[PDB]
Amino acid sequence: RAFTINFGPQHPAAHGVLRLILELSGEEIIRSDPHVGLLHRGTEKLIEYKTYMQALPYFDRLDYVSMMTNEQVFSLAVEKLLNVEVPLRGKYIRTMFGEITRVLNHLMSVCSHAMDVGALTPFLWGFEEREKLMEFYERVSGARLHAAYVRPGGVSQDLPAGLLDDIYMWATQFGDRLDEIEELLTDNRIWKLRTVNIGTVTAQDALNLGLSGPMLRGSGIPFDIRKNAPYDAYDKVDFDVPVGMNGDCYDRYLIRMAEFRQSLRIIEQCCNDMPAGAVKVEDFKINSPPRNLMKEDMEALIHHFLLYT
Amino acid sequence: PSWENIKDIRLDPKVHVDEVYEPI
Amino acid sequence: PSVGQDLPPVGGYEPVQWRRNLPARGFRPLVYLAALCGICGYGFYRALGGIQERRELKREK
Amino acid sequence: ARQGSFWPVTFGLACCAVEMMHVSAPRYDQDRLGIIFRASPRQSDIMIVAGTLTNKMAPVLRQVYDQMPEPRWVISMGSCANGGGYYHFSYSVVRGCDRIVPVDVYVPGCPPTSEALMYGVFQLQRKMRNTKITRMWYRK
Amino acid sequence: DNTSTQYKSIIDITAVDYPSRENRFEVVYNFLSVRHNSRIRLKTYATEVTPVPSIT
Amino acid sequence: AIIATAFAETVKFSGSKQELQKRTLALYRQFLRGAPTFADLYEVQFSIPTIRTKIRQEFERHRFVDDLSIQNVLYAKGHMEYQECINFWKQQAQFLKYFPEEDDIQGRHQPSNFVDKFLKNRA
Amino acid sequence: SSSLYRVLRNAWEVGPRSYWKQLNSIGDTKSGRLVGTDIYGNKFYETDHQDEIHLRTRYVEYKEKDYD
Amino acid sequence: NIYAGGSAAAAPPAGFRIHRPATWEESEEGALSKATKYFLLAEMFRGLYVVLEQFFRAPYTIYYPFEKGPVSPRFRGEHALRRYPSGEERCIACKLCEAICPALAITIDAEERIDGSRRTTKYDIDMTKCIYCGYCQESCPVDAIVETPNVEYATETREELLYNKEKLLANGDKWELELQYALDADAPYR
Amino acid sequence: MIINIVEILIFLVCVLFSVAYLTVAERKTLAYMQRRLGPNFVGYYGLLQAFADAVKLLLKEIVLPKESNYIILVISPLITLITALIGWVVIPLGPGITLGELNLGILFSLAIGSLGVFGSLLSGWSSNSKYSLLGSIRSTAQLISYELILTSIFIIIIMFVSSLNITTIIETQRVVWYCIPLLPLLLIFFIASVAETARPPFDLTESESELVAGYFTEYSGSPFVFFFLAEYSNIILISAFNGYLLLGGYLSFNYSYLFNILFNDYSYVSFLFEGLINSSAYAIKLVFLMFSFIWVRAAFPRFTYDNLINFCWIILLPLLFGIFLIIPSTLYIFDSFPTL
Amino acid sequence: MNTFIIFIILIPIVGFALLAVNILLAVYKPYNEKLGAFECGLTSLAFNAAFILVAILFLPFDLEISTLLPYVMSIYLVSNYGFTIVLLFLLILIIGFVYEINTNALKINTDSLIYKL
Amino acid sequence: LPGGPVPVFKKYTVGSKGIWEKLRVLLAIAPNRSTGNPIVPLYRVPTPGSRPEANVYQDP
Ligand SMILES: CCCCCCCCCCCCCCCCCC(=O)OC[C@H](COP(=O)(O)OCCN)OC(=O)CCCCCCCCCCCCCCCCC
Ligand SMILES: CCCCCCCCCCCC(=O)OC[C@H](COP(=O)(O)OCC[N+](C)(C)C)OC(=O)CCCCCCCCCCC
Ligand code: SF4
Ligand code: SF4
Ligand code: SF4
Repeated sequence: RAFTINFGPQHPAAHGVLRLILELSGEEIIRSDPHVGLLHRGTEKLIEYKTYMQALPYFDRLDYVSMMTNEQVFSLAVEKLLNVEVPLRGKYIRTMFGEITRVLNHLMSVCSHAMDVGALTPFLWGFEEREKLMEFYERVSGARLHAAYVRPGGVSQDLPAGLLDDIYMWATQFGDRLDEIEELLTDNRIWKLRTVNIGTVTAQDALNLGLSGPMLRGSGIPFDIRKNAPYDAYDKVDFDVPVGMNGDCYDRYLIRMAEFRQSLRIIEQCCNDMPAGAVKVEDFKINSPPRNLMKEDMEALIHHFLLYT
Repeated sequence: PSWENIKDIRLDPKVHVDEVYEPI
Repeated sequence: PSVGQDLPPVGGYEPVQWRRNLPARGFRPLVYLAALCGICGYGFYRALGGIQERRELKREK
Repeated sequence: ARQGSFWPVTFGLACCAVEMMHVSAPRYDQDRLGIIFRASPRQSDIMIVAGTLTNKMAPVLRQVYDQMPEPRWVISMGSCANGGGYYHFSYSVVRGCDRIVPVDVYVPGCPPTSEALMYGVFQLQRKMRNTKITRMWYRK
Repeated sequence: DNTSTQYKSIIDITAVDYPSRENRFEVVYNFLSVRHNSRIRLKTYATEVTPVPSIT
Repeated sequence: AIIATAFAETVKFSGSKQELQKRTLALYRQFLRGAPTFADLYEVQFSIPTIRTKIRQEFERHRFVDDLSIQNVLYAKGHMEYQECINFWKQQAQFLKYFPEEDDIQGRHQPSNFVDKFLKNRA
Repeated sequence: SSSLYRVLRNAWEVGPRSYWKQLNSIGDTKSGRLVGTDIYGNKFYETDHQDEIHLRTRYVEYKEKDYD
Repeated sequence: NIYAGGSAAAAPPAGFRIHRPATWEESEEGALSKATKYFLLAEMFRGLYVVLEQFFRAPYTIYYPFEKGPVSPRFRGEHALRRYPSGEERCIACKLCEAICPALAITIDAEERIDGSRRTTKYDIDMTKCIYCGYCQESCPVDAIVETPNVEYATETREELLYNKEKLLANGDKWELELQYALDADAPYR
Repeated sequence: MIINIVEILIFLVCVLFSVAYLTVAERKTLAYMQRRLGPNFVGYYGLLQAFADAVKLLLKEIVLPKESNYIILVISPLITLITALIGWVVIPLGPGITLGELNLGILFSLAIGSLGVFGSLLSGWSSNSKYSLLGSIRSTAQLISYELILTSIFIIIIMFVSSLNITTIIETQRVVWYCIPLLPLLLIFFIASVAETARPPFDLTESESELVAGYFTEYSGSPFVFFFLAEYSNIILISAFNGYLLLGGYLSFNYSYLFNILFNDYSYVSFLFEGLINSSAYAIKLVFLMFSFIWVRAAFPRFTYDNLINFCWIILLPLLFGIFLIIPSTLYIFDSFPTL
Repeated sequence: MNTFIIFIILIPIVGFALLAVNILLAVYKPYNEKLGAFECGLTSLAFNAAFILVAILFLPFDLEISTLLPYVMSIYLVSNYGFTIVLLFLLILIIGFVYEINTNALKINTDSLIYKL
Repeated sequence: LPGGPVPVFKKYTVGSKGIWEKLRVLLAIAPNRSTGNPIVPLYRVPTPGSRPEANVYQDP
């Protein structure tokens, strides 16, 4: 006879919306039935009532710690349909900010994970780095979280004048900030007690279940869309892909921790190779014209009017 | 050999292009 | 053209550190074990000396 | 005492919960003011509704509100909780948490910056500071 | 299962409502083959009363 | 693997009406049996006979549906509902949706002929 | 800088009355040059003490007790 | 050469097979050293020391509301309606802001002013629907609606968050100087 | 009678306020280890924070759930607090300087400690919230298991002294602190005092992430105050046990030379100065221990139930029985059985 | 009436006084929804042997440890005689501890894939 | 090996000076690790609202 407990919704590990109905025979989980939809909003129904430009912010708020990668997936879909090309500088900016976004997301995931197991301090240390990067978000887009910066055709605005230096200055010390978290976590035997051989997933079942990302690379399969289907400027930059072998919580932790380093490498490369030119596609039938044209030129004013109406 | 004399990046010579060439 | 755009320095930035930097520190484990044995031995020496003298004080009392 | 020991129940639902965590991050340190987020509603004064409230979640929210001992306050954080926000015309979204629980302070934003949330906290404390407790009894 | 295809990963399954067709919904399957670095899409159709065979 | 949950029945469209009516009557019996469990779970004010009356009305509503596929769909949805109720997935709020009549009188004026409907602009 | 010496030096630089005012409003002890004044009456200060971290080099002293 | 159901890229990389795990007897460290680390918790003391080192570093906190975090010209806070230096409103009821707003926050009505100008007679923003996206500000062809850097306007009831024309103009009048700062800083990038 | 009253009020006030300020000290220390500030706003430098929390909780409504035994739910925190505070009656701040100078002081400490599992054992039955029940059973198991380790270290120390008077145990340590010959025993007492107190990393009993809150999920107002107070008072008290068993209690250094320089005869000045020296030594040892509790809380992730039970019953307890064998053997070898 | 007994009496009085202050000052408004038990916000038993076994084996081991109190209080008087006796006692108990360890008392798909061609 | 350790004086972070520097180097787990605090005269200065490049920017 199974004993049924409602894990979540009001539970810090549950993240507030995970009603996880478990059935226990003593200590051991026999069946698990996650219930979702406490955060079903009808994003997909609402997008059909929105222009593409208007529908872009729906994606910021899907994975609300990886905003710019969401904007990037939607932008790539719409540009592929539109048969247009993002300028080089725009591609490089989208790569830099995709990796700043990856760093932010991994800080949130790793530190929230360690807080769930009980390690409360990396939460705060990594949250200061999160603050530093959200300064860069706010400087390029005007919002800390929901930037709406990456748009079909490129990015909404060019970088402010003093941003590359500040990113580089932060990059000179992020390495140490990582080493300190690793000092607390990588070799701690309690951490390895909580993570080694927990949640083991085989390669074949990983493929069968539809898992991707670290959840798949932890099981030994070297698959990475950035290397396999080179999108944006992921072919102009040099980085490695970490692959686990045991497919347990510890391998995935190691993978994430090394993806931190690879992201730092990519950010530095884009800081060194940022080219000049436009940031959005230069056809005013897709992206709006600069305001100095919109206020002097008839064609530009018409295109601006139509694009925003 | 210390942070009080770390070199000011902000005054380094930046790269400058005159015209950007992006083929159609 | 491109005037006033944020651009990297002509020579580029100095390379940042990104590989793992967790240098090993500490004496060898056997040195720590030897120190522990020394401290424990000296402590036992003093403790047993004190116990014996306390016994002689008990004799006097 | 009520302002100095400001204990919320965390009830975090979506993207607003991230700015709610950044309030506790080192840079703003809600703890320096006396704010401890406590998981049980039994040990909490304040509920912060930080996120889109769905129709599936409305009974649970009202249940957690009911299980807070008095005196209790509620702060509505974010556009989604204020007025249904960017999903105001969805078929499964409550158009504002004040349909479900009484609310004392509305913090606008999507998401409200951490400074805006702290300002909303200061407003709630200002409301506490002007509350008559024994003076009200004397008026009876 | 074929050696030349090997589409081991299911990516997503969805429906698209076409009210003009006699069969409203068209069910879409996306597959991914990590072996070959290739993707494929498979479509079927269904109605509000005729079911589709589950691939679970 | 991901295993089914309590009271889960795999989806099967009956090829013949009679084999469907067998399942339909089984489902009705399950609902009648579960009525007291529903009354305990959802803290209802009303009585078990009223639960059973409501169930009978629900099953009655589709008593003359002919086309087999529609019957299959209705049966599948009825079973999904039963599984929803019996596993306490549902809350009291959604459960009482089924029971609009046992709430009190909503007001003095529920119009029935054309003049009262017309006075309220509902004619 | 969290050091006690910083607090003692700022308190000496600022004077006892201003130290008590700061301890009763801000809770820290800050010493910086006055920059300007609002229409509302608050006063704004900037500091160049090297022991002050980024984002703490400007601050305000509200005019009223019920500051906002 | 010729592949059958495979390719050079699908062939395993050089060294994909992992080396066999080592047994206990093929270990470099003596049992006594391993036991020293085991019983004296070496890495736990290293972790404790790294934690203790932070205790003597400068903290990151700032003392809000006496200090403030960084704010940029592009920041998106509360809304305000601007005027021309002559004091005539800038909004000409073109309603592009109404058309682009992804949350349908904006409600506008218009008609010929008594002096013949095209102006608004009602301009509302529901600040509880707004997602603070700044499209309304990119859209307006006369810079009339803008988003101030102000975030401190929390209210005690919802009816104060339904801005009408009078409130939004008052905000513009009140924040014009800061709006000019942000405009002078960012206008070349729009 | 009057003197007795004044002594008890002085001691009680010092203990209660030390517990109150330990909470603030914990928040501040964790804060600075996390690069933040912690309470610095309620009272000057956040010195009134604990009293703010107190007053608030005393003004909070008491909720008695429907299926609960309200008497048990209200009295269980009360008894755990009483025993936690009664434990202080035997702690000396100087030779003979204590409220209770019992020849069975050690036995009193152990007994009142063994009365400490009843709050955990009873609250789960009283709350009836399921989370509380799981937490309560697991806690009762963990606490008794580690109480075994603590009692065993007590016995090992008494092997050196042959007395159950706490002051005598402290006095025997003028020759050397017992944490020098028995450093490994001191490590185990810390690891076990952490576990017996239910602190991180061994916070499985009331861990928010595995179980929301813990056994206290249902405790609001003064009952929550009691559990809180009992927990921090027990932290300080078990640091006290550590202090006088292993760190030499109120012994710091031989100040005979200094006193002979300063004074020329006995006086209330010299008695007060000696009292301050002894009490300062004992309080600095207490402070280092409390800091270490906070430090360990900052540094490590939690254990699982299986992990800590395995620890206590397979790694610690065998070592302690081995020491049971090896301490009297060393006494016998060197003819140093201690006299009464 | 020494300090000991007065302190012992005083502590429960302080506890009761704090409780009475709470009862006197706090509001008290129970209602059905508030009285519900809290389980993550919404309304809603076999155990393992090691749970039983930790508790049950606590009692013998506690008795073993507390049986050494007379020894450590009389070590000198019993000399090298009692010494040997208590070694034998300890070893006999250590045997039971070994039994417990080796039986693993407190502790709580690898087939190959073969095709018939 | 590129990406290896770089010394602490090439990192834009405050750090220590005087006798405290020597104390830090003696007592640090890894002496080349920075403290995380950005250098106030260098970092995010001039402020974004007072960049000189704003008055020269032209659409690219
Ligand atoms: C070489 C000859 C030695 C002769 C004997 C030595 C005499 C006694 C030595 C004194 C210390 C003994 C007590 C600690 C022993 C540690 C044993 C251990 O590591 O426990 C391991 C346990 C899991 O067990 P296991 O399966 O064996 O681990 C392999 C996993 N694949 O998993 C665990 O339990 C993890 C370890 C628990 C650590 C608890 C930490 C909580 C408190 C931290 C204490 C640190 C000190 C804090 C003080 C502040 C610093 C000043
Ligand atoms: C299994 C343990 C074997 C250890 C063998 C070591 C022998 C070394 C020779 C030094 C003895 C000596 O010379 O010092 C003698 C000391 C001090 O006595 P004393 O007052 O100075 O003698 C004067 C004679 N009167 C009193 C009759 C006048 O006596 C001791 O008890 C100290 C012994 C050293 C400590 C050994 C403990 C080992 C760790 C035990 C952990 C379980
Ligand atoms: S108001 Fe905006 S930021 Fe907050 S939860 Fe809703 S969508 Fe996310
Ligand atoms: S910020 Fe966005 S939602 Fe708000 S008014 Fe402007 S366009 Fe509409
Ligand atoms: S877009 Fe600008 S000018 Fe047009 S109606 Fe809106 S505010 Fe007025």
